Amino acid sequence: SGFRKMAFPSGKVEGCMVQVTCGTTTLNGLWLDDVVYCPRHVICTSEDMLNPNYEDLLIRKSNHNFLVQAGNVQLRVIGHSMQNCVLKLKVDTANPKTPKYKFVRIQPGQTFSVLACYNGSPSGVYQCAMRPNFTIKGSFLNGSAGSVGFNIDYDCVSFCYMHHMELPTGVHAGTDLEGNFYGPFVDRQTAQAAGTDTTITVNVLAWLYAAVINGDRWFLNRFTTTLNDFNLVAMKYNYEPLTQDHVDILGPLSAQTGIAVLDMCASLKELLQNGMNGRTILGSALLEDEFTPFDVVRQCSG
Amino acid sequence: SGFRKMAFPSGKVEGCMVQVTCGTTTLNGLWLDDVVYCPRHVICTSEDMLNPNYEDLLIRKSNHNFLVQAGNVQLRVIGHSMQNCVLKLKVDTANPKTPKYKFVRIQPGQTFSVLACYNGSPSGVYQCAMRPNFTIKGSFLNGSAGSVGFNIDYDCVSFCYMHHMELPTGVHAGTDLEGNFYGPFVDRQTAQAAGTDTTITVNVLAWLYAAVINGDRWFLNRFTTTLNDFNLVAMKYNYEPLTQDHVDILGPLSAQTGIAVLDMCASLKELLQNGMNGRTILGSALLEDEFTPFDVVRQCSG
Ligand SMILES: CC(C)(C)[C@H](NC(=O)NC1(CS(=O)(=O)C(C)(C)C)CCCCC1)C(=O)N1C[C@H]2[C@@H]([C@H]1C(=O)N[C@H](C#N)C[C@@H]1CCNC1=O)C2(C)C
Ligand SMILES: CC(C)(C)[C@H](NC(=O)NC1(CS(=O)(=O)C(C)(C)C)CCCCC1)C(=O)N1C[C@H]2[C@@H]([C@H]1C(=O)N[C@H](C#N)C[C@@H]1CCNC1=O)C2(C)C
Repeated sequence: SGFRKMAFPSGKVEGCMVQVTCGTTTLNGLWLDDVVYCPRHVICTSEDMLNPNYEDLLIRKSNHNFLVQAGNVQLRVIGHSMQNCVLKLKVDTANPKTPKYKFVRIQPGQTFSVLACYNGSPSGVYQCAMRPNFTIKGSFLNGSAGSVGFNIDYDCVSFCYMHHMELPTGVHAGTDLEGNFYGPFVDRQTAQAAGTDTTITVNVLAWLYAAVINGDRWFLNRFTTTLNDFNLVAMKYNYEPLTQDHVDILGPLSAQTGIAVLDMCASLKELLQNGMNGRTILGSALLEDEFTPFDVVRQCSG
Repeated sequence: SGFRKMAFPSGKVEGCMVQVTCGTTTLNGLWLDDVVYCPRHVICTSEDMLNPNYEDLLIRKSNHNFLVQAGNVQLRVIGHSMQNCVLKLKVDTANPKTPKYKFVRIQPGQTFSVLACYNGSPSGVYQCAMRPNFTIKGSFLNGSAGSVGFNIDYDCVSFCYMHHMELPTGVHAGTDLEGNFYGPFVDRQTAQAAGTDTTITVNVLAWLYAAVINGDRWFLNRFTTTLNDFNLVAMKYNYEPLTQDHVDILGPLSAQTGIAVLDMCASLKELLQNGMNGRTILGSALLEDEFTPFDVVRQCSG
């Protein structure tokens, strides 16, 4: 038993991380087969960052303007192109440590592990969720762009995120691996702000089930509600509406605990209206929304 | 910016994880050079677990009673011995992926990453602290024994923990890699309980500095206190006494923020006496004590 913010093991991804330098700008790249993927703003200088024309900036470079290192081994750039907001650097050597992989775009509410990197070297791993406003609450310093987010399905690494930049509120924004931003952001230093965030209701319910499984039952009650009555109070507290697909997804957790989904919604409803009043759930004094139903099953069953 | 519960990248350790079976009991082992280390209770059956004599149980086995697999490759056991509460299985092949490593015993308050494993296969990575009562609040299911805790210093993996068992309160107990238990626990199914836990004061102070660094300043004040006056109120709330060595260790964080350690103790003192009163710090509504001063420097500076 127990419950932790658990990341996927990062070994398969650590072998794909490289350093990319162009000019006086160094960041991280992802080396799969014979292509290195990195954020396109590596080709920027400081005078370009307010309003760059990446088309012009790219045509003024040649393959030898890009320094790519895998540890101490240097990689020879033999071609480059831009795909949306990423650069694709064709290199002369295929990464022998290339895992089976795919490129997926995730939806708000889903979670993934982030391998934070500096100068091509993995520094730490942590778990986060894609927020309803398409930002992530990450931990990133200067030079972290090109760090990637991933899930592991069986033996296949699904890459879903590449880090680009930090917003003024301290949250983070990035692209999928095809270079398309999550959210309404662009990689130029203009004033941009995220939309208002909301709480991911289905994730809070999953976490309450994890609590029950681990012996925390004080918030339960005998009542029940309906999807419409619950959704009515949820809007008041900036919680995401709950759909029947969500109820279905919570099925295995309902079964394992013998507590119906709509029973659990009744407990949540009362928690929102009266607070925790000095009690904790799974060691937290706030309702946690960054565990999916699948995260909970994976940790509380295997 | 941002602040996350960040684990070390696990690649170096994933390559050392193997499956060990003896009888109908399968758990994990750690394969370094030509030795596999695993919890000694792998040689137990269910009738032995209440009061095992591991000396007798071990003499009744031969090398062929131990099945050791590294993925699909089988490892040939050519010798075995017991070191305190671990088994050392000599095998015919040296692990080619053996990192530079050392075996260290950690002190209450220090943190480490845990690579949770089942059937020799890495499942997840998370960060935890060794509690003042020598337990850890982990996340472990059946079959997780032999999972290891580690830190990474430069290129060297320091192994500090091997998991053995779960206490009735849902917390976890294990050994260093020489087989010596942390805490007053023994690997037999007798009633044992942990001592009372306390809050790791130096870690709470480090985390308040992380908050200041990330823009959370509402709990600060102009007051100051002394080590003796602070330590007097800390005892009342089950906080660990603060020593001058702790003050020294917090030096770099004092310098970076321009807030003296004893200034920050004055803020903590007032937080303990009046609570947070509906406010959060770094996204938490409780005082967090599982980040060391070094964790904070590593994440908020590099
Ligand atoms: C360094 C800043 C945080 C100030 C910057 N952010 C903005 O310019 N934000 C915004 C404008 S604004 O703030 O309204 C104002 C105009 C400045 C008031 C623009 C982007 C959307 C949101 C608002 C930024 O991150 N930039 C600017 C250049 C790169 C990218 C960068 O350096 N990436 C890092 C690497 N490698 C990773 C970073 C570093 C810290 N932690 C991380 O995640 C870039 C090309 C975006
Ligand atoms: C399965 C139990 C949790 C009930 C068990 N715990 C105790 O027997 N606790 C204690 C007695 S007691 O509870 O007071 C009572 C007498 C039962 C009332 C004894 C140990 C100190 C504290 C109290 C246990 O863990 N055992 C028993 C056999 C192994 C070890 C084991 O199976 N290890 C797992 C593997 N692989 C990893 C586990 C599984 C879940 N998550 C994990 O971490 C073992 C040889 C210790």
